[PDB]
Amino acid sequence: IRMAKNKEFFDALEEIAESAKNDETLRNELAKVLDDILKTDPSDPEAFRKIVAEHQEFWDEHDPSLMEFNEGRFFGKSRKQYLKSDDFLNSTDPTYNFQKLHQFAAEQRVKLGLEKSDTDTLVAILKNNPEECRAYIESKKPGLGNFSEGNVHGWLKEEYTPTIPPKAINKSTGVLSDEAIKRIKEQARDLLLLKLINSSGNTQLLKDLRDAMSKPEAERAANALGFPTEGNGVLFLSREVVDALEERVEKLEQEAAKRGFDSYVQSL
Repeated sequence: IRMAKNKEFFDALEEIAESAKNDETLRNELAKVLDDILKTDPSDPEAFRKIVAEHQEFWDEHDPSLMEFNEGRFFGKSRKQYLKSDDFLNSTDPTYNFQKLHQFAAEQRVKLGLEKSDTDTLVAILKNNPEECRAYIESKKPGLGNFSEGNVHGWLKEEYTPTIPPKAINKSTGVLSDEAIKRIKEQARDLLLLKLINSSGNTQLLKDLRDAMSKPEAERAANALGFPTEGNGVLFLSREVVDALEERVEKLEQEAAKRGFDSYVQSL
C-alpha cells in the first residue's frame, strides 16, 4: 500500500495509453488530459491537484478507484477537502511527486503521438540526439504534444547548434529527461520495426531477424530490412517485435505454400 493516489495515477496513465493503442477516441481524450497536466505548473500543488481532479469523469471511465473517496477514513474531511489534501495527491511524495508526474506525463504524451506516427517521424526520433529530439518534438506540435513555451510548464526556449543550416536543439531536461528520451527511442524502435516487418515480403530476411542470437546478428538483419544504423545503439528485440516476427514469417510461408501448390496443381 502507498499513501495517496500518486502511484495509481502513474500506472493508470500507462494502462490507459495501452488501451488507447487502437482506440482513436480514447487517444484524443487521453491527449487532452495529458496536455492539461503538462500546461500546469507542478510546483503549484493546488493548481496541479485541481487539474487532475477536474478530469474525474475521465478517470472514472477507466478506474473508479482513482477518484474514490471512502468517507470511512479521513472522516473529518469532506470530499472537496480531500481532493485538495496530500491524502488524495501527495505533493511531497518521495518518488511520485507532482514534478515526476509532470515529467512522466510529458513522456506519455510523446509516446501517445508516436503510436500512429509515420515512418519518417520514427526514423527522426532514432537519428536525433536527445537535445535534437526535444526540438524535433516541438517541431511536430501538436502531433506529439504541444511542447512549446507557455504551453508546457518549464519548456525552455529553443537553442541552435551552429551548423549550416542551424540545427534546433532544446535543453528542457526537466520536462523530457534524457532517460525519457531513451524510452521514447525504444518505443520508436519497436513501432518502426513492426512497420518494416509488416511491409517486408523477404521471408528469409525476416527469419534472420527472428532467429538472431546476438545484437550484431540482429543489427545486420534489421538494417537490411530498413532499420537505420543510427538506431543500432538502442536496438534490442522486445516481446512484441519477436511475436510480430513469428507471425509474419508464418503468414508469408502459408501464402508461399498456397501459391507453390496452385502453380503445380493446374500445371500438370
